[PDB]
Amino acid sequence: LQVTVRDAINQGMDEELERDEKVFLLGEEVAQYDGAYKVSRGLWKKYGDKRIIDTPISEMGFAGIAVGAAMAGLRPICEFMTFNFSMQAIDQVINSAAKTYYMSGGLQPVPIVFRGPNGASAGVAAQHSQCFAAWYGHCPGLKVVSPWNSEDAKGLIKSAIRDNNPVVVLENELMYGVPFEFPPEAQSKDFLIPIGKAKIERQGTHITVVSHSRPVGHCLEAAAVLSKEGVECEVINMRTIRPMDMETIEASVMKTNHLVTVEGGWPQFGVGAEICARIMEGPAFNFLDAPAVRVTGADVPMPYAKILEDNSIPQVKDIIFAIKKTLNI
Amino acid sequence: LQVTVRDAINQGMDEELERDEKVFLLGEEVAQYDGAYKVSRGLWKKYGDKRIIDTPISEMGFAGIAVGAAMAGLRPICEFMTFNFSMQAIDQVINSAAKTYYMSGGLQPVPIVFRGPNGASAGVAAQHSQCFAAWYGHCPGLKVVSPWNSEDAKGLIKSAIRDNNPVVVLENELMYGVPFEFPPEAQSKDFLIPIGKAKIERQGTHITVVSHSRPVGHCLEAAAVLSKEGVECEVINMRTIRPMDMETIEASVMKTNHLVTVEGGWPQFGVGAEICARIMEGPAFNFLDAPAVRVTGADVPMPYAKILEDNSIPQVKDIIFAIKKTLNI
Amino acid sequence: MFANDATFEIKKCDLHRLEEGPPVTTVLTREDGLKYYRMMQTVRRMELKADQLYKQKIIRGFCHLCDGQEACCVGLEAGINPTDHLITAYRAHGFTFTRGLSVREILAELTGRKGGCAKGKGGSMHMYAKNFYGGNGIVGAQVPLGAGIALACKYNGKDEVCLTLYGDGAANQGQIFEAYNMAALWKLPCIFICENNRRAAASTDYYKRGDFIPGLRVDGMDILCVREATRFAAAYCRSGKGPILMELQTYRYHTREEIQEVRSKSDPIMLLKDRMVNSNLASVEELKEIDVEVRKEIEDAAQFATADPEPPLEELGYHIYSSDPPFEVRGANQWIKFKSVS
Amino acid sequence: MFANDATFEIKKCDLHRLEEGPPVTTVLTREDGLKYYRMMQTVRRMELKADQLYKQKIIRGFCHLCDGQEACCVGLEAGINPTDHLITAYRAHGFTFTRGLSVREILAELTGRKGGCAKGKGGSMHMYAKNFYGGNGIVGAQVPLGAGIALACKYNGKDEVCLTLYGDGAANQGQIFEAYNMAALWKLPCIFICENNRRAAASTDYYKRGDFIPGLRVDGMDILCVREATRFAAAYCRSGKGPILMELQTYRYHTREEIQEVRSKSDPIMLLKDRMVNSNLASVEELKEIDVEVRKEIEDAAQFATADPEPPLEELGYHIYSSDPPFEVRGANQWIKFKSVS
Ligand SMILES: [K+]
Ligand SMILES: [K+]
Repeated sequence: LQVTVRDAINQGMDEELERDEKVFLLGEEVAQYDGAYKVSRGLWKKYGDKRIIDTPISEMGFAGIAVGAAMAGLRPICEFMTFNFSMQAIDQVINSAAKTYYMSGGLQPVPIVFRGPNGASAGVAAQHSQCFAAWYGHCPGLKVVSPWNSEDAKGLIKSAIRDNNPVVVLENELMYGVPFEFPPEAQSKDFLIPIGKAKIERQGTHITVVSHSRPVGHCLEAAAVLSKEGVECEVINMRTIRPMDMETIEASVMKTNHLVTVEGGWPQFGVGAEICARIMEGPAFNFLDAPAVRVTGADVPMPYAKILEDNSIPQVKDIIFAIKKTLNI
Repeated sequence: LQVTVRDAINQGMDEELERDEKVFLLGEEVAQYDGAYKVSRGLWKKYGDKRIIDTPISEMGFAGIAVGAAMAGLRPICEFMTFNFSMQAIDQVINSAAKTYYMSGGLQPVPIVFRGPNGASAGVAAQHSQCFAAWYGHCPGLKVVSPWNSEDAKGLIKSAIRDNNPVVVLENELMYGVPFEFPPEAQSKDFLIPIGKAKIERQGTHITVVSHSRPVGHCLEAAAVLSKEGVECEVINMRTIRPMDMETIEASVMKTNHLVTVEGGWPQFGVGAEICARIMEGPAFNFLDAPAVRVTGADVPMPYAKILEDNSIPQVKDIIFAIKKTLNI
Repeated sequence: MFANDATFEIKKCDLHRLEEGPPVTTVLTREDGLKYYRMMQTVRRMELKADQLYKQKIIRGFCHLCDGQEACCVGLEAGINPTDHLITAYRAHGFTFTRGLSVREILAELTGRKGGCAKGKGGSMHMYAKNFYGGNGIVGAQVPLGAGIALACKYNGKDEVCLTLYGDGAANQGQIFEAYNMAALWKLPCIFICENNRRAAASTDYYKRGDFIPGLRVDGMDILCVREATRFAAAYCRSGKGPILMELQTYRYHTREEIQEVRSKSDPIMLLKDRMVNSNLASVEELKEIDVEVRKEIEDAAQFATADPEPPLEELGYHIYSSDPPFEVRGANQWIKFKSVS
Repeated sequence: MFANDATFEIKKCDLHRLEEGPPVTTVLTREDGLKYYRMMQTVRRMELKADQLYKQKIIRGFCHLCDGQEACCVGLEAGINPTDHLITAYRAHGFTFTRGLSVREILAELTGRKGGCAKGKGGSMHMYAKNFYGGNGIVGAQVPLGAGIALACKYNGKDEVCLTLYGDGAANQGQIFEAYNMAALWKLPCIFICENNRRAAASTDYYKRGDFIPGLRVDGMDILCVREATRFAAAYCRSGKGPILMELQTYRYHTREEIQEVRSKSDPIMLLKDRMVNSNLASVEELKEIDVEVRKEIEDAAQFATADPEPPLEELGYHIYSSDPPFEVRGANQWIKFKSVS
């Protein structure tokens, strides 16, 4: 079987909904319209108005409702059309969901999942192309994952729903319709991916290439272009923005002696910043034979023109140029 | 002469408001009440309803209204009681203000200023304690400054009003009543502190200590403790968060061969991370005789009890422990 | 000899989109209103103790007192069950108590001690109780929250309602109007409650602000109709009619002299006292004794709440996530680690 | 020989919180009605080409059409001066044109080319002109923006007003009410126009959502009611009476058959066309030939817009900040530097 990321997620939500009635889905065009991206297809037809609720366009309000339900024992999946629209509810995620377990002295858990597509799309211009990995990644009391292929998206969305605290799931629109071999063990309904654990997608020995979400594909592309040249990369897919698996990245660095991180977000204070700062501060540092470089999104609000847009997210050459730079080959 | 940080800012707005009738202040309790923290004391009394506008508690709304006025051509100083509250308006700031000049291909500028206390206070617990330096500084089209002392505060607030783009000013409330020596050149109503430049508040030759806002003060305390054992720290006051003055930090690291960043808010994907990442990418990586480290706020939402909170914000002890750990002394 | 119970008039509420509102007459059973006294009185003496603990500086940051409003928080608990839901903003001392918490754990949380109800982590604004989603400090955020709790009710279908409160100051929070909308739209069993205790709002007719949502305006100095209203709203919601707004009119004590005329013309406790008495429902000396009793409960608590040691610093990272294995949390620099357990 | 002017009945507005509304009778001059037709036709033809360029993929990303709504932007621009302000959400091709920009620059920004009105940086949602504060991608974000443009108006006293538009999807945004309140509160010359082109709201009487702000329900397929109720609302605001809601009832063309019976019995170009014809203000040939001039207009622009070169790569970093010295911007990796000039 080959299932697309969009279908993977659907499988996850469906199975979890079936498994547990405390679990429901609210958001914009999730129900009748079948998903703004066809992601929640057929769920309404199968679970009804109690469990798949279409919401008005009132983010600050409906995020806040999901959190209320959650606080009261329900297990809501809260969807934002794109995460750009989450800027309106961001107060609700940070102030009501994230910090509450801690402020109540452990009395009040908030089992809520926030999902939606994140980051660059295609010519949706400056207001619908922001990445939020970095900002959410920053907050105590929140867990933040960023899935790549089918396998990830189904595993992670499933573990997020099962998790007893607020988990923020950063999907990606371009990944939606991309298909992938879907191993029989993943077609199961107990298929779970532990939050907090990266995956080596490609064994290698010359350099470590850490990345998350879509641009992980461009890394594998780079890695294949580059082995035609005797250069092996260990490509790593974080999966998890917070609590990110730093052990795995160091272990790979101790073998490769080089590090390039690759991410679609803005550069400063991004996911690449926290990874290096971590390499330096940890025991992996001394193994470095050359400074760790970052490849990220260009530091601008995202333009519209196709050519300008293309040089605003990282292209497979840009990655190759930083890999070559680092190995001074 | 001695002026508290509170007064330095109040002068600044007073000189600006006089100089230009386009300029106006608004936020909650800014007018009749003399300010939530007496920062606008007496301004309403002097300039009136028209120029100093008390707002209801409607952040997403008035931030909106401010940005609007700025686009129509006024020069609004929009105050947030504290920046935790701006999370409800964060979208007007990022999406209406910060990306507009660019989306319009230079047609529509947005001369707004956003200011208020930021980061930790004293016993306000989790929802009032948050630092935002890293979240704002992450966004192209914004300028983000974080004053420490009186002289900083009056310069950067005048600079930002006079600036033509959206500029977020992160004040610190525990700094408000701290008095500082006010050089006569600062009382001048031509005082301007240019955005994007750091200040060296203490020459030293052993280690570089970089920091912003209130904890710059505590690095000066740690540096006096230390040169009693002949360790000379170079203390850099960042002043601007975006666009930071990385040159200066590089110059100094080439001299001292060591680096410590002390910031107020949470560790991960935080301000330190970026200086650290930069430091590795830049020229000064090879002058670094030991890994640069980060001294931060503890990674939890902010707790209430005095002892717990006292251990959640970096204390002079921890700056010193870190420096000594770096200097391997 | 004594009265078993008595009948009283309460003010009749203004109505928005309702034909009949709550009765203008009620029956306080001497035995019940003995418990409404002792409660109100308890809240008053606690809030006064806190205030003094705060003026002393043993309480820090925020300290929002609810005195003058004791008729609201006791009145509310009198017209709903133990099993219904209540969420308010940051003036949440009265409620925390009327919802189950001892004065000791409320006081101890204020003074930041291990014996606080949240082990010193939370302090004045973040107290949580059984079916109380507490106080929240982001003005307005509690309202869509409570609409959620109401969603939760309908969704379990066990006839529970949910009282979502906010202050005339928060009455202009955009999210509040988003929450009135979906509330109406899905007919949530949510009672929106505006504690209006008197430039900010172009319409100070809060009970009508919900527009399509019906409302009533109550006199919150009077525990009797507050109860009545609440029975009236609660019942409205249970029977599927949907959401409803209640403006509770009141006056917090926390010049000093308009404060003074309000207190001697209509303290909630005084009013109840002149009613219990001037209808033989209880004795001034009877009441004078429970005054002595509460004085002792407060004294017991303030004693506990200033004698109990701080929280241990090895518990700073506790309770970030529920239901996970223990892990470490980075403190001030990378060599400081704190254990976090669920 | 043609009449100079005629007199028609327009539908009567519903009112809310208003005494008397705009007149039910108006005067259309010949030479005017000729101008409103060429504008409606241009906006119609424009969107048709956009839509066609957009199934062909020259236009990427969003592409919201307003064909069907031409009575709205032309009639509104009929009721106001060029010195007044207008701001809308993302459905802004019609308004960009009525507010000054040429079909050339609009199509060229749609196809993201250097000749486009925002140099191809903006795309379909963000276009700006003289007193046009664009379209904004974020639902309802522009209503508090509008309230602010309105505040600036009062602030310079030039008796200019602000048309702040939003559709019925955005009519439940929390921000919207936050702006109703301030607008009334500061008596801002802000006209809050709700484009209601027809579940989500608990109340679909939109001209009344303002609550304490007076509103009128207008018919948005009649270019004449729009112009009328606009001159009326402009009057009201300029007379210093503060804000007003105006629901424009309309219909966007983009079952597909409900779309049909709404076009024969009320394209808004067909209505004006029948009026002019039936009252000797213009000939059917006159109009048929203005179409031919409009169709050739749009054709030449579209041609320019598909031929025009993309912007140069080296300007990807321009226009981040205004009035600053030049500086560099980091690209996909550190070795990529882009110059940024204001
Ligand atoms: K969950
Ligand atoms: K400015």
